[PDB]
This record gives sequence, structure tokens and C-alpha cells, in this order.
Amino acid sequence: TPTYPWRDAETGERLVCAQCPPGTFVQRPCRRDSPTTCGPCPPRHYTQFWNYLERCRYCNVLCGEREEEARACHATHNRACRCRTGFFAHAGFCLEHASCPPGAGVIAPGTPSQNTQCQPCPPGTFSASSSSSEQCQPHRNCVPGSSSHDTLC
Amino acid sequence: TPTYPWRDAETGERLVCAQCPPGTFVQRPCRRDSPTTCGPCPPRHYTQFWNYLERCRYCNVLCGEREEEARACHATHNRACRCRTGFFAHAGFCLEHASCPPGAGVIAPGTPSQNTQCQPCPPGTFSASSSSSEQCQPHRNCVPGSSSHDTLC
Amino acid sequence: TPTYPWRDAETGERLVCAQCPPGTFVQRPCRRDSPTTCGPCPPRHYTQFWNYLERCRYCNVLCGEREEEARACHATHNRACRCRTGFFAHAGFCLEHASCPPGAGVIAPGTPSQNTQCQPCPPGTFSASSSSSEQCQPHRNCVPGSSSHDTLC
Amino acid sequence: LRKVAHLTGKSSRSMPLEWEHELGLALLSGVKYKKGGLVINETGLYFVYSKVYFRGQSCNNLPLSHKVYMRNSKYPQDLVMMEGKMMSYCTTGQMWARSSYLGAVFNLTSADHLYVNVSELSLVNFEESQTFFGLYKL
Amino acid sequence: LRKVAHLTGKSSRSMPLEWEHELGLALLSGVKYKKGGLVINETGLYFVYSKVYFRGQSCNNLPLSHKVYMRNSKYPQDLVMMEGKMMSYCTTGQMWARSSYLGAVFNLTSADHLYVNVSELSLVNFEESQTFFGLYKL
Amino acid sequence: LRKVAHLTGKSSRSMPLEWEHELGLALLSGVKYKKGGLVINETGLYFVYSKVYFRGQSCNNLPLSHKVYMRNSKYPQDLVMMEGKMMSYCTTGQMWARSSYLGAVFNLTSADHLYVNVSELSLVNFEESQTFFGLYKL
Ligand code: NA
Ligand code: NA
Ligand code: NA
Repeated sequence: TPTYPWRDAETGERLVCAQCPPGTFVQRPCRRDSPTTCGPCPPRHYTQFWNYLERCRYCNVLCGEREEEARACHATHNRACRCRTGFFAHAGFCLEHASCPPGAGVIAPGTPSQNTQCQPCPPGTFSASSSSSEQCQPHRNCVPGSSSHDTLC
Repeated sequence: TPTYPWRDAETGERLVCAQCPPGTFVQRPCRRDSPTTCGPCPPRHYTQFWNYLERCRYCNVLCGEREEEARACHATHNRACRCRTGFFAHAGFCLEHASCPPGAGVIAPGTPSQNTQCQPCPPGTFSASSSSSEQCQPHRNCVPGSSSHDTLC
Repeated sequence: TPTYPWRDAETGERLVCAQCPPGTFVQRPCRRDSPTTCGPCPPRHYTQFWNYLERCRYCNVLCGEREEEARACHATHNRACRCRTGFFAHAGFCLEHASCPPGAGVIAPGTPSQNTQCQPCPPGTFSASSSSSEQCQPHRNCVPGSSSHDTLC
Repeated sequence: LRKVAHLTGKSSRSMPLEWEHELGLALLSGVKYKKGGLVINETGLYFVYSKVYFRGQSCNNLPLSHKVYMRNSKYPQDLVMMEGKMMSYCTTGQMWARSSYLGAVFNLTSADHLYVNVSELSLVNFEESQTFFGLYKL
Repeated sequence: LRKVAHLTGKSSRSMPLEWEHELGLALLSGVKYKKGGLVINETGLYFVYSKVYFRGQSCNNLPLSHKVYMRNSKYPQDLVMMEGKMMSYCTTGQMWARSSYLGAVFNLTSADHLYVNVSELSLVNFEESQTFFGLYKL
Repeated sequence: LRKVAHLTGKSSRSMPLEWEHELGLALLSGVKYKKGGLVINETGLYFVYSKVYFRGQSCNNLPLSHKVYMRNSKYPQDLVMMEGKMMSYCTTGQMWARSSYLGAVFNLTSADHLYVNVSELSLVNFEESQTFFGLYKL
């Protein structure tokens, strides 16, 4: 259990007090005749580490219109956010995932942390669409199929 | 006549006072033994509604280099401005009216509130000029006249 | 020797004091029974004119990564800076001197106060290089030499 | 006890803006908050300030306006105390962010309601360290 | 009575700028205005501030500079206290608007004259809620 | 004697920034500077402010961030008090300059260390009239 120094504001007298744990804060400091008293973080508050605060921290992260709560506000941690489905984080914004245009397909979709990833459809395959998910498909086995258009019968 | 509540700052005593009219302001509040006394807005000041101000508002609109006074500062209203001749208001600025280029003519000039409006000179008519006022004129009745150039003899 | 008025903060009494020179500042004002006492500017300080300051000015010009000291901080003047070799001052920045591309040569190099100056190599001459110093040279006297390429044998 | 306020951003769709006044970095001491407004209750001199942080994915140079203003009963019309406007502030199409800072001294009367107000409420970001509104009595 | 000033914009062609000091939102109490300058008359600590609002029809990125500075008799040369510069701040050709805010604390002596000063006087807009210059004694 | 500070820019490669606290326009009275930080030694209300001036030869819209924050022993983690961010603020390729101003009121405790901090230390210009960090007790 980690500790902390404290002059009594009564006797000026040097004590070693003990720190409140996560989920709590100092509510009365230790004096000669007692140890520290810790209290519960009220609602919308938190402390996440061993601390000697006189009041709990405020859960001051709020989620954008394009984000959802990754963690929630809890007595032990601040709320945490991430890009909602269909978005990825970049420079503090939440951007829509790319679509790959026609003749391109998705080699990797967009996660919360990244964009869609596309390739030029390789020989023997095609993509008809602006799609953030549709991937390059092999032509049909019957005009020559392009990467954008299927082989025609 | 609209009224207003007033504690006497002498007796703390609740009164109903009467409001000064446009062009005036409260100069002494009503007490038990008298009604409100109103005074004239000094120069460069105004009040425009029934009010209980202890001093008249200041005529704080001043006219740009590209504006003229629409209203003037008067004891009953603030000064008001508009775009001078040859300009139109947009996004708080005063912009020069468009000219229509050649082969275009003015279907509506620029007002203080709008730009010049132009059309492609219609068949049978032309405009030689970059003019904010000249409008499409019918060719002459004698090379074929364009919309930019007159018919030639 | 220029002077300055001074009420005694003791007797309120009007005096004419004498100003400290460059390199010094007022350390005790003149009173009835004595003239002004001046002291030396401490390090990193200066006064540059006849003054009645109670403390020397601070040498608050510091030189950028692209500048060198033109003057140094001295009791008589503030430090002064200029563009280092290979740069010229513009809009408060220190910019790299232009190179003239090929088929251009340097008619004047870049000083601390100006850019490189280039001309189209004139007939009979050429420049092979992007050089901030190389100047147009006459072709060799043996394919026809361009302004970019030498005459070939 | 010094008359003082520091209000911080809060999520609503209203003009004027509305503020957090208890939690976190908020302060409110000897001054009242009512329906978005700080309510002066001792005639005097006060320094008043507001910062607001604007941001967007795609710059389109919508004009940004940021206003501190006053109302009371004594006259039926807003009076503007401080104002900033920004035009042509981002490169069109880009992610952008900028802030407006206003701060100044005013003589104010009891019963004065002060409010902050803004052009593009969608563009405002309401983090408590980024967007705020305060004053103190001198 | 607290030593205080809030000066507001005024129409002149001079550097330094000149200010309104009576009408409207102006204040001036225990401090003097003389030929564009506030004239300190009690050595002390003061918070000093200025906002100026720039605007133009057609952006051409002229450099904007905004300076608070001091002079007295004791030495024959301006001393700059606060300064902002703006370059590459509008998209070339567009209508634009931006403001410069300066504010900070200074120890000042009696007889100090403070002034504000600026690069492009044509670019300045002088509305009282937009362009101002003030201080107060601590 | 009023508790007060005005720190000014200084040349180092550290985050947080470090400041001049004696020479020139600097002030420091009843408050301590230690390893970049102002060290509060009387619980109370303070107005706190910082300006920083950014500039570069060639605009590339690197995101600029400017933060005032607090630490103490009582909890092992920075707390941010004020912050600005700028994105899409210069025309790409151009010489540019812009400043961030932050100022606001805070209740602070003895032993609080306040610091300023910034995204692109190469972009910062450290002239004393351009880049500073201060507070005063109310
Ligand atoms: Na990123
Ligand atoms: Na309009
Ligand atoms: Na130049």
C-alpha cells in the first residue's frame, strides 16, 4: 500500500498517511490517532490510480455524434470513446470508410482504427461497384471481362 | 403605458413605476410621492422602445467607406447603413456590381441587396460590352450577327 | 549633456537632473546636494541612448537557427541578427538562395538581403546546372550548343 | 467571497449556448446561471471571457461568429459586448479546427444576464478545456 | 476607485491607433487617454489587453501585425510588450475576416504611455465589440 | 504582495516548455518556477494565460496544439485546463504565422504545478512579446 506525507493542519505535525485506492478519494486525512479515511467516487466521477485527492476526477470525455462508448464512466476509470461502425479514427476525427470504386475491391475492411484497403482487381477477377466491402470476384467461366465488368456470354 | 417594478433604494418599498418612452430614458425613478421622470436622449444616443434605462443607448453603427446612411442617428433609433450606389450587400460586405461581359446583357441591375443579373443574348440580339447596365439589343436590319457582335453591312 | 526634470520624492522639490549616457542607467537620481549617479549596464543588458532609466534594457533579440549575430549584445547596443551564409532575409524569415536551373546562370548571387538573380543564358553561352552560383559560360570553339548543353564535337 | 464563474461546454440545440456549471473545471461563486446565462447580482466592474473551439471534417468556410451579449428588462433588446467573426479560415475540403477568444472589462449592473452565442452550432466542440465562458468581479 | 480602461475602435489615418474613450462600451477611470495612448499614473501591476478585427473583400495575405507597446521620456524608443503576426491566413481572392487577441500582465510605472499599433490600417474594422484596447490595475 | 507571473519564451528541446523568468518582460512574485512549471503556493483563485506564436517557411498544416495543464503528487496524471488546436490554417507551401491565446480562471491548490505544452516545438517562435505564460491571484 503506497503512502503519502501529511502535515497535520492542526499540530503542523508530520504524518505518513496511506493513499486511497482506485474508486475512492481522500475524505479525511490520517491524523495521529487514525488512518486515512477514503470515500466512494460519486456519480460521474472516477479515480483510476492510488491517489490522495480531496475530490474525485470528473468523467469529462463525452462521445461525438460519430462515436460510441468504448468504456463507460465508472468509479475506476474515465469514459472512453471510439469510432462507431462504419468509421475510422484519424486526427481526432471519425471519418467514413472509403468505398473501393469499380475495378477495385476490398483487401481489408475499415476498422475503427483504419480505412478500407483496396486493390486493382487482378487478372481473372472484377468488381462492379463502389463498395466499402465488396471484394474482387473471379470472372464467369463461359467480350473479354475487364476488371470493372464481368466476362459476357 | 407599460410599467416596471421598483424597490425604493431608500425605503426598500415596492413600487410600480412607468416606463420612459422612445427618445427618453429614466432620469429619476418613481417614488411614493411622484411618478417616473424621463429625460431626453443626448446627442449620439437613442432609445427605440419603451424602456427603463438609466442611460440612453449609443449610436454605435458607423458607415463603411462603401456605405451610406440608410437611417441616421436619432433620439428614437440607431443609425442604419446600406451599400452605396454601385454596390450590393453580401456577407456583411459591400461588393461591386457585376458587369455582364460581351454577348451577355443585363436582365436586372444590381440593387443594394443584389447583384447584376445577366443572360446570354438571345438570338436576334447582341451586347458589345462589359457593362453592369447595358442590355441585349436586337441586331441591325440590313456577316451574320453573333450575340457579341452586331450584324454587318 | 541632456538633462531631465525630477521632483525629489523626499522634498517634492523640482530639480534638473542629468541623464545617464549610453552603457549606463540611473542608479540614484540627482538631489539638491549631488548630481545624478549612473551605473553600468549589467550583463545581457544595454542602453543605447542618453537615458533616465532605473534599469537597463534587456538584450531581447536572439538569433534563429538560420541566422548569425550581426552585432552582439553589448552595454551600448542590443544584439542584432542576419541571415547566415546561403540565406536571404524576406518577410522576417531567412530563405535559402535560389539555384538557377540549367540554361540559366547567375547574374548576381544571393546576399543576406536578396535572392540569386538569373538570366536565360544568352546566345553563344550555356549552363549545365542547378546552381546558386554557376554562371553562363561561352560554348566551346570546335550538334549545335543550346543554352542548357555545350556545343558537341 | 470573490464573485466568479468559469462555465464549460455542454453536449442541446439552443441559441444562446448552455453551459456546465458544477462538474469538472466549472466554477460558479456569487453569480447565477439561468437558461444559458450568467446573472450578475452586484453592480460593478468585471472581466468577462469566452473561448469557443470550432472544428469540422470538411472545410467549407461557413462564416463563424462568436458573441458575448447582455440582456435585461430595462430594454427589450440584446446588447453585444464582444464579438469575433472568421471567414476564409480553412482550406476548402480539409479537416479543420480553430478557436475564438474574447476577453475584456465591463461595468455591469445587477440583474444583467450575459450570454454567448454562435453561428454554427454543429461546428462547435464542447470539451471543457476547449470551450468556455467566464467572468470575475474586479 | 479601480484604475481601469476599455477603449473601443474609432473610424483617422494615424499610427498608433486612436480610440473612443467615452461613448458606448468605453470606460476610462483613473487613467488618461492622450493622442492614442493610455497614460499610467500609478506605478503597479496591470493586466493589459487588445483585440483587433481584420477583414477584407479579397484575400491577398498581406502580413498582419498587432502590437501593444510602451513609451516614456526616460528612453527615446518604443518598447513592445505583446505582439501577434498573421501570415497565410486566408484563401487568396476570398472575403476574409480574422481577429488578433493579446492579453497579459505587466508591471508599469507612472508616466508610461501604452499604445496599439497595426500593419494594415485599411484592413481594420472598428466596431466597438470587435476592436478594443484595455487594462486594469490589479 | 500580489502573487503573479509572466513568463516569456526561451530558445531547449523539452516538453513541457521552459521559460524565461527574470530578464526583460518576465515577472515572478510569490510563485515559483521549477523545471518549466509554475508552482502554486497558496490555494486560491487565479487567472491563468498563455499565448504561443507559431510560424514556418512552408505551410504543411501540421496540427498545432497548445495546452495548459496541471500536475501534483495527489494523483499520477496531468490534468488539462485549457487547450487550443489548429488544423488547415495556412495555404500549403506558403510562409505562415499564427498565434494561440488561452486565458481563464481556475481555483488552484498549493503544490499545484502548471505547465504549457505544444505539438510542434520546431514551429514555435520564442520572442518575449510573442510567446508567454502567466497568472495572477485574484
Ligand atoms: Na492518426
Ligand atoms: Na447575404
Ligand atoms: Na522583405
